[PDB]
Amino acid sequence: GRMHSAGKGISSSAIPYSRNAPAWFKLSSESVIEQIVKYARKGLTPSQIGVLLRDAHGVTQARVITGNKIMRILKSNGLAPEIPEDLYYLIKKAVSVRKHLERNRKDKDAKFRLILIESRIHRLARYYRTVAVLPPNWKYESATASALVN
Amino acid sequence: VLVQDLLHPTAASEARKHKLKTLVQGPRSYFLDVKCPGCLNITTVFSHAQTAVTCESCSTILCTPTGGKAKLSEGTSFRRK
Amino acid sequence: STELTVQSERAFQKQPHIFNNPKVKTSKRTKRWYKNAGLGFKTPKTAIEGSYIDKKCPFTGLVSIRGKILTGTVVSTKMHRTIVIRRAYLHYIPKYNRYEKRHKNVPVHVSPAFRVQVGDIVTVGQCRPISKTVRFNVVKVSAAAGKANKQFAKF
Amino acid sequence: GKGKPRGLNSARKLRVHRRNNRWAENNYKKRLLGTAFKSSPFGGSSHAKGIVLEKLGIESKQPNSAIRKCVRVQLIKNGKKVTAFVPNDGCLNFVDENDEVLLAGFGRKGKAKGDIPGVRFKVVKVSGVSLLALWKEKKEKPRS
Amino acid sequence: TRSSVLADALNAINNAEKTGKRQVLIRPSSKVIIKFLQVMQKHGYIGEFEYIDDHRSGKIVVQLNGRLNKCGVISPRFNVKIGDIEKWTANLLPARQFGYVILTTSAGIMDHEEARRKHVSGKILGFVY
RNA sequence: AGGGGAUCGAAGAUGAUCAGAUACCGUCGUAGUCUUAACCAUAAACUAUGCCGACUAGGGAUCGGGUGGUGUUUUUUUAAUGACCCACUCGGCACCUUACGAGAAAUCAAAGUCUUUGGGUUCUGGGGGGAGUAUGGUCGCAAGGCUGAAACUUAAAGGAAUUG
RNA sequence: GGUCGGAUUUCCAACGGGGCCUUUCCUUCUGGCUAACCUUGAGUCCUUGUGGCUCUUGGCGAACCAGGACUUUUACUUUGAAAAAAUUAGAGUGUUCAAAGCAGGCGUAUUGCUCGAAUAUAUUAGCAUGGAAUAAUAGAAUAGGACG
RNA sequence: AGGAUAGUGGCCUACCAUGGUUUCAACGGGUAACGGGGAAUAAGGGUUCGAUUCCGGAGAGGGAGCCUGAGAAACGGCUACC
Repeated sequence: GRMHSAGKGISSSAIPYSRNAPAWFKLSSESVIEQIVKYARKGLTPSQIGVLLRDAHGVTQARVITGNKIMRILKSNGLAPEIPEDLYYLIKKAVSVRKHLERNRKDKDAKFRLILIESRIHRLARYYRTVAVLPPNWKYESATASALVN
Repeated sequence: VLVQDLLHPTAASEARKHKLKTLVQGPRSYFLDVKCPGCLNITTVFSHAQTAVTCESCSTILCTPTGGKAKLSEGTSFRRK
Repeated sequence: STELTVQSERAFQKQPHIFNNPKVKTSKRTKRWYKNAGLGFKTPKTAIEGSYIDKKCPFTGLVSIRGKILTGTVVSTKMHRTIVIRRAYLHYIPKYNRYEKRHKNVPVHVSPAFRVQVGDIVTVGQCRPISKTVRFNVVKVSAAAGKANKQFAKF
Repeated sequence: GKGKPRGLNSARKLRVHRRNNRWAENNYKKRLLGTAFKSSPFGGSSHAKGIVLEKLGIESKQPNSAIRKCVRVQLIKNGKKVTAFVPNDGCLNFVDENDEVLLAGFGRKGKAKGDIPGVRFKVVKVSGVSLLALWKEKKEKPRS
Repeated sequence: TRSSVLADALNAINNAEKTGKRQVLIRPSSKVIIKFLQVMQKHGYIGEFEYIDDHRSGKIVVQLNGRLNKCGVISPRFNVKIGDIEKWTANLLPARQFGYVILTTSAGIMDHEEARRKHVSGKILGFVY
């Protein structure tokens, strides 16, 4: 594991065997969907929407209680982003590393991590293009990445 | 050893094994019903909340995130499941 | 197509020995020659209705399909009325009991009755030499989804 | 494992890798480069004629002390001078000088045989007569 | 990364047999694995095995009997002709009288003697004896 | 190339030693040793052990994290905490015993699951020299780096262990 | 079983198949040889285990020839044809044996008969043919979706 | 589009377009290389050879050109240089 490191940790999330759970949840699935929608319009990403839902509410896994996944619900309600969440966070991290390197030129460690992060971005962008989530010939330019993340 | 029952192991063994190395892996985290003294509202929280959940009325603190299980505030009551 | 100066060249372009007699006026007013390719292929609606000349078409031309019928993916559409396909295949090496990937770029004439893009799969039929490198002509465009209109930015 | 590709489509890689490693075999390398055709006293031929130039005595290597009684001869076909050994008791008198001899290898495909440094050929015939026949007096050497 | 889950299954089975265990655990239990186990079970080289249905890939618990000498995969799955089946058995098997070569053919995952009866062929999978 | 230049110190001076010492030893001592901006890209750059994945043995430790406690602790001498003790667990640096296995052996929990030989993949080697040389190409301001033979010569070279 | 361990059978064991049913594909008109007949106005006598039942009025014909309301793509694998001859493996054949060769053998030699000169393999490519395990490929996600 | 051929064809001519091949090895260099049937060795897998009795190709010193002729760029045909 750790395609750009030497770690071999697992630290995963073991979701339950039950696919129709937790047998004590009383809120309607329509209430959950509108809860998700108001959170998306509040401006949260699907990952942090799920954790906020899982904590402040009893929803263990919204895919289980509802009929659709988080990102699927936002897309069907007209709230999906221009670039996917994980790709956006990767480009955000690359901009931070490049911004640091603009004034700390001699940080060859940050230069090494920038290449690792950027190669991670290009691998992910290749997947999104071959699945048509991104438009074709969509490119990470490293000069308009500041505008992509703002 | 050399002759075992991998199909019906002891719940003691399943208790001490890792969550992802049991016969069928599943979560060991649970949920809590929490009462803050300010109001009679009942609120569900995740044991590993990893966020500072707030009550509807006393919207300051209800549990404190930690590396593992969330540390509930000393000024509240909890109930499992 | 029907527009954009079918007759643009220095010489008049029209298929040989068809009498477009300007004396009598029928309902269609024009005589257009076509045929079927045979071996189960169909003459396209654009070839029957077409206004292009393309004396090399398998339907509105004098070429006939005989010999190998082949198929492949389109890789280049940069030159007029002809394209090049890639025929990927596996070659067996007996000594290692394994296969190695090989390909041949096949230059093929494409009639204006067909519209193709890079990446689609077309089926071509052998005919007599058309030019120095052309020995096949497009006979059926096997594009179903296209995989080009699904990658647009959404709204 | 095994450090080599195994997949069904790895035929090209296995061919190329084996082809590259064929150049480590000395048989394969000499055959492919045509070394015997290009750089060899003979042209890949078993026998060759030579004209005697001088008789010389090479001292045998350790641990044998003797004189090997060889001859430096020049090749007619390619203009190369080589040394050839004269195997028998005597037979140095049946080479004279400026004679015509027949040369063939020792049999160690190079790699000068035994304790005789710097010789890769031996004389089979001299003046058109077998050296063995001359040794046993079966025939006579020509006067020329 | 896992590339041949059948290899992982058979390797774990063979290693447990070598150390003498009566049972073994297998993951992730493909249906190629299950069909391979069924062929061995019919010929008597293993016993009952149970499929643990977790919602991800499944697991297998096989009760061994100590009658298995070796089970392995032949990777990659070479295409084998009818006449080439004899060659693969002469190499992979220790005797002409017993043992099998497991083939995946259009008629299903099947061993070489039964495939001989059906006069069908396919890609080689492995061996058991 | 500029700055810095305490100490130690390729070169060197010099006192010894010696048969000679331009070596070891002693007194100093330039370049270096430090830094900035550029070069070079090599080390026994080593665990002389490619990377990923599964299984196979018996322990006590230890680093980070998490969980639990008919547990202790200085505070409230009966509250969080923190620090300890005990029991698991995940990941890590490793250790000790034994090899069932492997190896030519030294030895190895991998160097095992190998003539009962196939989990995926990259690189490397084909007796010792000549030789990491010639030549051609390429990179460097150089030093040199990368790639890299042949002619010819040879019956050995080499690894591990035993006895003297 | 009058049939001297010797030459089986719809009682069947196991093999390799096909068709049909269980929610199970075979997309669709074009014409009739009247679906392996889901119709017995009539009726064929082998004198009581059970496979040789007639002229059958139609009555819903996919076991069939091209016009397309006819086409996911392969890889793989089975079978078939071609892969010149000779050579190679190999049947027959007292060149006196043999290498060989493709001849030879048999009559009473009364004036004649006859066997042969096989076979198998010969890859990789191309063509049909049966399979749909293994491996890859495509579809309905803003429905521009199928069904009449 | 035209010419040429027995005929398709950049075979050639004129106009117009900027295309075509390649790390799945183009292009270039070598071949002491004519290709195949086949020969040796060969448990299997394989290594090397095939100028040579059959097929196909090319040549008649090397180029170039041509008449006769169904068919030749012929060579025990012709024209030219070396």
